Amino acid sequence: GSHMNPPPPETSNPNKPKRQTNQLQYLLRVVLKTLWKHQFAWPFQQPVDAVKLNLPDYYKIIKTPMDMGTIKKRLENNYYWNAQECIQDFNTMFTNCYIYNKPGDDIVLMAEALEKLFLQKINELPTEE
Ligand SMILES: CC(=O)Nc1ccc(Br)cc1
Repeated sequence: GSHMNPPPPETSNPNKPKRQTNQLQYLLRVVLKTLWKHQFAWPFQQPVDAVKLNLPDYYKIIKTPMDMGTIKKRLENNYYWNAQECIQDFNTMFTNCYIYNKPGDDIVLMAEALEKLFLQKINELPTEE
């Protein structure tokens, strides 16, 4: 893509420690799966392309971008050590949306729908075994 967009967040790095946990499996099989197929998921399924969207200030405002395409790759390629790292990525994605956009904007109502589902599923994150 455009040189004016930053590289996406890291999804592969042999130096980073990684482990499978039952909680991370739940985050893939339940949480990501639930959110990915929601009617309002599509704006969140890949990094923001600030050039295509004509948002030249996006990556000036949002210095820790995150999206569900990145999270999906991190889960499927076993990038994480623990569930907290992945939950933080989802929280970062929502908070970026809420910081960049006006309350009540369509993109914010879409994010809020996904976050409500997220919260319900994370309240049920299984005990680590
Ligand atoms: C994820 C996100 O904020 N995307 C986005 C989409 C459209 C506009 Br307009 C602003 C931002």
